[PDB]
Amino acid sequence: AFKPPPRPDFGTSGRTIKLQANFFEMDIPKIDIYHYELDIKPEKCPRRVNREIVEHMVQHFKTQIFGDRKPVFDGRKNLYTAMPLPIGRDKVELEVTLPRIFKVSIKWVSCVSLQALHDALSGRLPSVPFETIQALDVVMRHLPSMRYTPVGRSFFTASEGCSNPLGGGREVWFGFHQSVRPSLWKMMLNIDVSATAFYKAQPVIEFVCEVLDFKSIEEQQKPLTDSQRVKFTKEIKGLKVEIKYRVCNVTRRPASHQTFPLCTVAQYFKDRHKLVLRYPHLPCLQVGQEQKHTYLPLEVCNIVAGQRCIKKLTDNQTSTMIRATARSAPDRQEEISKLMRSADFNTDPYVREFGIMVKDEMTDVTGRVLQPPSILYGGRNKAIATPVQGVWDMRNKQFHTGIEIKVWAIACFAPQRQCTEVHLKSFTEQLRKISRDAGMPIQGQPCFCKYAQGADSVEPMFRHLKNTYAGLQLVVVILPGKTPVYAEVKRVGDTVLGMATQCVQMKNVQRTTPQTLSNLCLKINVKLGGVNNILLPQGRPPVFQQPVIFLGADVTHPPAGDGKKPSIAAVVGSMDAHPNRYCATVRVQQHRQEIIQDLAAMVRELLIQFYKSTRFKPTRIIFYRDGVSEGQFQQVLHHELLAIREACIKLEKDYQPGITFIVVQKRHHTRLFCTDKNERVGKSGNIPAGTTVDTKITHPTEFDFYLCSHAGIQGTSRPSHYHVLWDDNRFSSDELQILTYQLCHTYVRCTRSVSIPAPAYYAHLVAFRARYHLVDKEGRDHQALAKAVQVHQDTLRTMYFA
RNA sequence: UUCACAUUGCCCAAGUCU
RNA sequence: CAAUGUGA
Ligand SMILES: [Mg+2]
Ligand SMILES: [Mg+2]
Ligand SMILES: [Mg+2]
Repeated sequence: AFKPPPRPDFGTSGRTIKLQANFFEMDIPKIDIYHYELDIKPEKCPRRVNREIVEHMVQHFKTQIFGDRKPVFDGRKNLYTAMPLPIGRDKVELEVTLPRIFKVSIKWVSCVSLQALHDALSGRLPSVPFETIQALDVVMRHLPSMRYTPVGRSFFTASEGCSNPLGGGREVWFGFHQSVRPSLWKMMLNIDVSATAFYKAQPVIEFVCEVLDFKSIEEQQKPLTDSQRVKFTKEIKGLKVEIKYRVCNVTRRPASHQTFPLCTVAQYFKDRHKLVLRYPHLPCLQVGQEQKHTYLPLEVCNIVAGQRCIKKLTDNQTSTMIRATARSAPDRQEEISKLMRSADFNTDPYVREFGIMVKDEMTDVTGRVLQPPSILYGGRNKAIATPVQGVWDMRNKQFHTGIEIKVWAIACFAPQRQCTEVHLKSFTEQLRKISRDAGMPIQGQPCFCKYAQGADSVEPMFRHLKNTYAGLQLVVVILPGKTPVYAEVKRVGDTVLGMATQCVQMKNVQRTTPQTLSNLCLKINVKLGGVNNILLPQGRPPVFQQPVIFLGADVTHPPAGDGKKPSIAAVVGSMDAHPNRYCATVRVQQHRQEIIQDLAAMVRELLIQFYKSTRFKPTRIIFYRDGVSEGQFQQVLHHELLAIREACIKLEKDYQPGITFIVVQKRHHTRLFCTDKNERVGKSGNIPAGTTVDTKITHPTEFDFYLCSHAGIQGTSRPSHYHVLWDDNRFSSDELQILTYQLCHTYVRCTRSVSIPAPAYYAHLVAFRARYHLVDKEGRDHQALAKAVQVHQDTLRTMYFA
């Protein structure tokens, strides 16, 4: 299956709230615009170089062509004009000299009708013509692509009149995201602010000082320590410098000592260029070809402007970045608004050429604030908790189903001197108190409590515990902060022996709080098979009247700059009618592949376990799929919808449950703000939990909505977006929106509505745990990685990822 | 490794020419 | 999840 279903209706549930979105309405003319194909030889040039080439070409060849007209260009092969050029489908070949000569061919390809775009935005046309949207994108990006430094769909520039140094030769550049989007109303310009790290365009000498912590360079006047030379080398290698060259290495010898087949560097610069070095003690930059011999003294070189820093920031740099860029929701809103008035898109000569107007104020949108579900607890009292502003508490409440803990052990890997037996005893007493209150009685002292040190001690201790203590339910593992012992505990517990473990940092043992201990109990109960709470059964949407399984799926990709690590696919599935308990599946797969390769096998496993747990076969499968961008919807849907079907088909016998396939995107560039100040919640001033938007700024024909399910603590809340790619079950907007919100209240690790539904959230936890199982380990290769993430038989059916 | 929220890191995007 | 903040 392929085509996403149309929006069935609009939601009606919940009180209204006035909102503003960072979407700016566009007025687009109803005219044909003209699309030309460009070919530039040689063709290996950076996109920015191509834009320059075309810019000169446009100025140079005006009299024959382009005379009044201002073309826009995508930096590759696509040029657009507001009026036609004098051409046929007949190519015209031009020569361009750039202060290098280029051969450029211009060939007519098509007319883009903006009239058709209007119709498609309206009801009239069934589909949105991508190519037309792409053309508008090229118009809006034309000038900023050359005026600023493009990064993704954003643009960055050095800030005028201020500096935000990060140290280490790095600094903060502020910028904005920009994208053109169709909507139920008009075309929209989506604008958000952002910031990212760039290298300071400074003398290399200054760069050296920042990297090596020299106040000034004169200290010392010796050549560098190899370690100093190595550290500097790590930082500058790959960066571009100008006198433009990319640095490929730093010499071991100083410019004075360093020679090449042609004498010394220093002497060459004395002789040929009549320059004498201030600092001939320092090494040279080797630039250009690694196997060649071009060397530049540090003193003659500048880091060239506008190079983004790709490397991870240090902890101090990160701290500085956070402080420089953190903003409340109202402050974020004002910054976007100020940016829009300053950007003045309507005096952009290219936007102007195409007769486009952009509104300078945020679009007004009405939201609805859904009512939260009630949360049912257990014990005698069977207390009901009522969320308010996205939060509830467990005070005077007991777990729906609490586990009695009879046999448990403590392993303390923190040093006895810092985490004493008194600490452990007091922590134990306080934990037992909180746990009894929660209906998860820890009915005695641990059966075993020992200090250990180092990763080598984990496996023999755990094997001893498993072999010795019949009925052992839990090992509480105390850690001295960040340590490789954690990953070893999870390797052994989750994958080697299949034993429940709960780690706790030493600092939270030495000094306990009731809220931390309570939260800890949330995880312990779940890990041991308990049910913390359930949605009030009678408050659930009607989908629950028949057996239904809820799946959450995510792929997590390796960090920036990584070239060989696998991506990790995780799928979880509900295992009861509440829905509360989940089981997990996980796979390693191709580097940076978003499509879940082995999804059919994963879903089959989950369906089998669902039937084993409930003795029902689902009549419906609700699949929440995290993190797929719009440009991947069709490709992902095609493989993954078919994989779900395949799993069903292979199980049985005309078993064809209805599938609802929903993409959840937490990371996108849509922000919503309270119009009225009295609606702003808390210090951060965000929209309230439950705020739902399915009008105005959403898709013109398809079934999508924003739901900000969580209370915003800090900064500006990201309202999660939900796009229904497939729906056999024919949900109404209301039912699916309410279902989705209720699922955000079923996440076991906290008494709060979280920002995405529990199944999607668990899928993330599963993928992250697999990554932990793979630390320093990432056909024969694939099998090794696959073995590493496979949990023990006894762990298979548990919520070990909690 | 108590937990959520937020920033970055993740598919698409972006980027790579003496 | 890691780094860094804001909170419970
Ligand atoms: Mg993902
Ligand atoms: Mg790409
Ligand atoms: Mg953190």
